[PDB]
Amino acid sequence: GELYLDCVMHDLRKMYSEIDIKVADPVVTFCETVVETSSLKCFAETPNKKNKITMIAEPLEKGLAEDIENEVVQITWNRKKLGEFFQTKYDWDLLAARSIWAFGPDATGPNILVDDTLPSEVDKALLGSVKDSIVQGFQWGTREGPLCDELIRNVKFKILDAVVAQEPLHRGGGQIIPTARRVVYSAFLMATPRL
Amino acid sequence: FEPLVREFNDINKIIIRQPIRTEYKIAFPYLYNNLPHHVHLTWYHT
Repeated sequence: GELYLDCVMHDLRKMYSEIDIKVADPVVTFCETVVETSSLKCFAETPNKKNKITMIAEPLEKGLAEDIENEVVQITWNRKKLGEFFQTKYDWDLLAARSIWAFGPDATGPNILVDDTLPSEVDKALLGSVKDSIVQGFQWGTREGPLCDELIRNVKFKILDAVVAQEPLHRGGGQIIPTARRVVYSAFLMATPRL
Repeated sequence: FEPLVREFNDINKIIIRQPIRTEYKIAFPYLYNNLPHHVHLTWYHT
C-alpha cells in the first residue's frame, strides 16, 4: 500500500542508497480473462510439420477458480478423488473428471486443462509422452501473458484433437512446448479476451 | 513561503486517473516528490 512504499522509499534513501531517485506515478498490476466459449478453433504446428494441437477455451466458473485458489481442488491426490470432488461440488462430467492435466502459472493457478477426444485419445502411448511437454508449455505460457505480459485468470483450456507423429524421440517434447505455448495464445486471443 | 532550493516520466506512458492532489506530497513525502531534502516526518493519527 501507500504507507508501505513510502516507508521503503524512505528506508532506501536514508539507510542504504543516498542517491536521488526519479519515481513515477504508481500503477497496479492487471490480469486477463475469457468470458465465453471459443470460436472455430485454431490448430498450429512447428516449422517442421510434425505435430498438431487442437484447443478451445471456455470459462470455468467463479467458484471453480476461487476454490482452486483455496487449494481444495488440488490434483495431488488420486485422480478418482479429484473427480469425485468435481462431481460432488460442480455437477462435473465423469469422462471429464478423470482427464484433467494441470493447473497453470504456479502450483495453484487460475486456469485448468481438460482433455475430451474420446475416439482419438485411445492413442495414449503417443499422447502421454508429449502430455508433459504440453504441461511444461502450458504453465509457462500462462505465466507469460499475451497482451502486456500479465497473468491469465479464470480460463478453461480444453484439447479436442492430438495429432502427433509416430516415434518423434527428439522432436516431440522440445517442439511441442512452443506449440503448446502458441496454441494457448491462439485459444486465448481468438474469441473473448478481457482485462 | 520562499523556495529553499532556489524517457521515464513520459506523458504518453502515465495514466492520469486521479489528479494528484497536492497534500499527498505532505502526507507521504518520499512517495510523492523527487529529491525530498530537509523533509520532516508527520504524526498522522491519534
